[PDB]
Amino acid sequence: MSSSKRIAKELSDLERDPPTSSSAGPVGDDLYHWQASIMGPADSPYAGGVFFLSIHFPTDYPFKPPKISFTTKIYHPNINANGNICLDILKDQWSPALTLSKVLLSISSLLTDANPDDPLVPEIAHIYKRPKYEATAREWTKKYAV
Amino acid sequence: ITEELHQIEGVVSILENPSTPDKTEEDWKGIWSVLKKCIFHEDFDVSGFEFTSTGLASSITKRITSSTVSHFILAKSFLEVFEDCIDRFLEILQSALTRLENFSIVDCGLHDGGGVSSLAKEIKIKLVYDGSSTIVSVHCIASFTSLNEFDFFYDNEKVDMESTVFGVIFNTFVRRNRDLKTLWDDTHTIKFCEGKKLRDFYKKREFAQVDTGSSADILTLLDFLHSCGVKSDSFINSKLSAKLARQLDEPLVVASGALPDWSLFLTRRFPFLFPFDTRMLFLQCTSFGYGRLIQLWKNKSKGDEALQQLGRITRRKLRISRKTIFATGLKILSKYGSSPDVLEIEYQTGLGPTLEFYSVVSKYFARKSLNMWRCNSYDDYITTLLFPEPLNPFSNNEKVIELFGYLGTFVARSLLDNRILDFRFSKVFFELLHRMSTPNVTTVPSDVETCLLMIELVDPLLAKSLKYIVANKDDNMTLESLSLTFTVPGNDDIELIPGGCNKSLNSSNVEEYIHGVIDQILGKGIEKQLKAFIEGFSKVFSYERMLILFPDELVDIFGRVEEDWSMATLYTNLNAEHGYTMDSSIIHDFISIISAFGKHERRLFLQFLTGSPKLPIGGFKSLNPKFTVVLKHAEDGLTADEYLPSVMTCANYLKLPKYTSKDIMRSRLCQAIEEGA
Repeated sequence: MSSSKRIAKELSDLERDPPTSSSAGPVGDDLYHWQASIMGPADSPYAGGVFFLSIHFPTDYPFKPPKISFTTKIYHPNINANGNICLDILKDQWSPALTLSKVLLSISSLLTDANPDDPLVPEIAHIYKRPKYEATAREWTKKYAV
Repeated sequence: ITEELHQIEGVVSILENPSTPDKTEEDWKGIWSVLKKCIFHEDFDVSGFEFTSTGLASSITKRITSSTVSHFILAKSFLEVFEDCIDRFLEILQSALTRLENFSIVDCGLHDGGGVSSLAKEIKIKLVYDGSSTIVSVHCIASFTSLNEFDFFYDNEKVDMESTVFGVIFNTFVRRNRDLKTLWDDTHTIKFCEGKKLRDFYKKREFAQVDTGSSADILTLLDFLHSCGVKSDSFINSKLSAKLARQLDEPLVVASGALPDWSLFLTRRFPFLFPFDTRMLFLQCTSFGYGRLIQLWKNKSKGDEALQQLGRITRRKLRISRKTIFATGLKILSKYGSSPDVLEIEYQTGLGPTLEFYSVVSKYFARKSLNMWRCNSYDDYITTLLFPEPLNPFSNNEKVIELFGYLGTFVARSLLDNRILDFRFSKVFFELLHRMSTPNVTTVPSDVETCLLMIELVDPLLAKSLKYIVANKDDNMTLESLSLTFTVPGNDDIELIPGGCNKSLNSSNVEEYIHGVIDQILGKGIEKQLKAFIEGFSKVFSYERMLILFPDELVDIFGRVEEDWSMATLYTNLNAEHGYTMDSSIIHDFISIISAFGKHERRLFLQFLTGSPKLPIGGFKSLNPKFTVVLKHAEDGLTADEYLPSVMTCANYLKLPKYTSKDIMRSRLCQAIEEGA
């Protein structure tokens, strides 16, 4: 029931109860590095996109939060080019009771309603604050997310 | 005045009466509140002498010394009420101690005082072999080894061979309350029948306890108040501090190791009563003593023939190669760790190479290849606060422990030889080092909350998760969801208790789990390393002498290095995008503003930016998020001049508005940083 078994139990949770749209899993035989395939909501401006995330768990996997990094480049005020995500959950609202099946859902909701008050790339926040939706999402979604 | 005199007797009775509840924190808060109500009247405070004449000091001293509640509970209960009147209550105690102070300046019988002339004041000594006689004008500093090449007895009292001439005669005369002026008058006649270090001038008097009379209650109250964790606003006793400064001002008594027991006991036991420089001078006088004390007083005097003939410290060359600098320096440090001589490091002159050595090895001890300190666990040097990691009971931990002992010897050798180091020790490291070397106190505080707040200065994420566990120790389903085993977080190879690798964590054994984690991080897990550090440190001079400092104050004496804030380094380690360019006028102005700052300005701005008092080792370049200035755009229909810059630092970001002028920008910066205090 250790940290490695914490990851194993998380994997079992994912296996027996797969998510409706945002699937994920480990990479190779190694248990630490993972892969996530989240899909933007159909009603969302990021609709129809498959995104790959490189998840790197820390040594004390249930205590310190995991590293979530975007590999599929996307255009969003709260997402940088290297995949770093500035979200409250991964920094201060973190509890060992927060499973990965919750953090991926948090990212799923973030991709719908952005966080302009706390932007990572400011100019996109400036644009967001009607054609902003299209010029922000559509072209990047078509040329990268598909 | 009856209402302000007789009611204090009733309060004293209430404190003395055991019928008063004093178990929970609420009851102690209530009694603190009623004490504050009594002591502080509607016109003026209780005067210093009135406080002890009614026994109130003892009345509360006994209740804070004979109650069975945790120190954390008492400290919280007190600071919940007295946080706004710390000095208003400190003035009373300081006045009472000033009135009841009776400790005596044990001087050499005036003789112009402890001035410049008090250096070579010689004394007459007539040696007689009692088993043969010579009369020699003996210097007050020469020891019975440096003078009498045969044990010694003065006034039928055995004399240690390592002591000086004065160290026995002066104590003999003082202990019987003889006259303090006849010493220069009486021709005292003695009856008798590797560079050694004359640091034994306190090793035989470590427990030199002397009673404080009626002031014991006041001293206990001061110690408890200081241990409550409040600032150092008014803990310094002006009378006592001045008296101690006067005592240290006399060089002849100190150079003979004849310090009065009250000074040693007060410094060791109550270190909050004296200014920092006074305590550092006390450490300088007591720790290395004669060889370096002669030159320490000579330096003050120059701002003499006897001093220059009897205080010559030779120097030993140390030559090391830059390839094997770390290892060779460590082995030479082991070989000459406690040699009293002055050691200068030479690369294969003067202060240059040795300062470079003391800097680079202090950098090296902070790397990850040695597995000495805990790491980020995700550029060999560690950036964050540096703190030991739990050992492996099975793995060969010989090299880690040996290196830790080397670290202790290195730190002591640096502190003795007035050198400057670069470490970023966590204050908790030294707090536990102190609690270990202090007698009759557990290295790990008994109370849980103190341990949690002690690890919160080490790994804030670890501490907040552990506090989540503790706060949710009564919801079993939550513990099942956590689903962890009895092994130390961050290293699954070590278990809390043997056979617990498969032991589930739930409400049944939550407390055992917390105790195991705490003992594995702070206590048993790092006990071997701390003890090795203490042994290496005390190889040169005892670590007990360093109890006169504080945890937070001797972090700085090791983290003292002139950082580089030159324009070139700032430029090469600055980023400007999302509105700004690297060669922008405002960016150049910002760099010019920053790089000309003083001492405290740098620290205040750095605390405002990152939250740390100072930047990690190596300068700005070591700030891994690579400090960046982002043009804070002007919105909301108002000019950027009125806008105040906001941190919003995710990693190293600084939202800098495009101010219309340089000086308005500097004014806004100076405004914002102060409210960032």
